[PDB]
Parts: sequence; structure tokens; C-alpha cells
Amino acid sequence: MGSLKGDHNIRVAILDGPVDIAHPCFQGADLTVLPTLAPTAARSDGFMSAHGTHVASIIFGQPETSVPGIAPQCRGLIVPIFSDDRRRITQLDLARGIERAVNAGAHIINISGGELTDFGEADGWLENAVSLCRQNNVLLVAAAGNNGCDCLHVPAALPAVLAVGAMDDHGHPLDFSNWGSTYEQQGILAPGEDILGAKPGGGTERLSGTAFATPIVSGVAALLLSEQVRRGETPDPQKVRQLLLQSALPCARRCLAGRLNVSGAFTLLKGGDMS
Repeated sequence: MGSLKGDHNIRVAILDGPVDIAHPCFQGADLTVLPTLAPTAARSDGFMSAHGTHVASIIFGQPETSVPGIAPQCRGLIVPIFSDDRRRITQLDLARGIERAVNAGAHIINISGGELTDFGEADGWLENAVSLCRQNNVLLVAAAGNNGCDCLHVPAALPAVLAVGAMDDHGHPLDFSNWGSTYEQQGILAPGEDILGAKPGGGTERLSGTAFATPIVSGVAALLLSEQVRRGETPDPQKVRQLLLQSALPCARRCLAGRLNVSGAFTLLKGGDMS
């Protein structure tokens, strides 16, 4: 993403595990933690602290640190929903985090998680929270899941969501990335192999999966919103989704709507000629 860094007027919420905001890669970031019901304190031995710190660093890691982020100048809203405790969290817990983020003025909500479903069915609370995003023009960007099946996770499969699958550095979809029917319309592939991110308590690690491709797309979406602001436009998250989907590049079914095409998305935004 070269020299583009984002605009502090664009708010990106990370709904994940705890984030170690004391990691050196976040020095200079504008991050606000919004306690919801899950613990907010990061632990170096926590699986969800690891997950959330890594995901957050992909977007908000600062230039010249150990993890350069995609949109280091955007405002980050950290909304911990995943827990280091053994217990899973529910679709209701997700819905609560989504409402927290919408109410805090998020433009983009990154959810690097979800639940496997038969048909993209979801609990009513989660359906309602996603509807709230759609009604307020807040873009939910969500992980497709790693099962590798003709199947769907929620919230990735839900209306107006941007689902994100994983590709390798040659642009081929990973085996371990889901490709259910709804993703052909609203899913894109982003880099998901050996993605650099921060570790709670210090250091970095390269991780693979749709959870790590997801924040790359959220970051790019944030840069596109930032460009809208620069142009004197009202930020329009659902338009940014449309631009990302329209500009996605061909690779059959495991390509989803296509591969993330950042230069193409910017060219379409700049020309005004989306069709």
C-alpha cells in the first residue's frame, strides 16, 4: 500500500480477542478499547490474546515497527468478544460486539471469526445486528472459514457482509478456505498464508488462515474510505464493498467473486465509473 496510511476520521472496529496495545508495533496508533462483556486484558499465554493482537497489528501496526500495518492512521476501536477462557462465545456475544461497534461510530467492523452453518442460517440476534450495520451503512468484513468446503460461516454469509477467503502469494486459493455459494457473490480472496503480525508480550509471528486475510481487506477498505474523505465525499462503506467486489480479479468456484485487486479498486473509485 506504499505511502497511503489512512485518515483518522475513519473508524475501524476489531471484534476479536484481547489486543496487547502495549506491543511496540502499536506505538503511535490511535486505539480505543471498548469493554463489552468479555475481558479486555491481553495475556501472553492466551490463544485469543494471540489472535486479536495479530489481527489488530495487520491493520494498525505502525510504520518502521516490527509489524507495518495497512491503515496505521485510521482510528481503531478494539471490542474484545473472543476470550482466552476455554469456553466458546456465542452468536449473541458477537451481536453484542457488533452493536457496541456501530454505536461507537465504526465505519468498518472486522470479524475474523464465525461459526459453520448448513445454509448460512444465523440466530436472530446476529441477523438483527448485521441488519443494523446494513441500515447504518457500516461494512462488516468477515472470515470465510478454513474448512475448505462448499460451505458457509456466519456472519460471513449474511446480507451485505464482505466475506474473505485466503489465497497464496501466487493468487491461488488455499485448500483450507471455504467456498460456499453465497461467497461467489460476496466473497473475495486476500493473502492468507504466513501473514506477519504481533504476539502479545512481544515479538512477531507469521500465521495462516482466513482470519488473517480478513484484516487485509478491512485495512484496504479503510484506505478506500480515507480516499473518499480526501475527495470530499461522505464515506460510504457499502460502496467500498461494491468497489472491492467489482474490481476483484479472476483466477472456477473457489475463486469466489475474485482476488483482491487494490489498484483496480482505487482506479474505479477515482474514475467514478463503477457499473
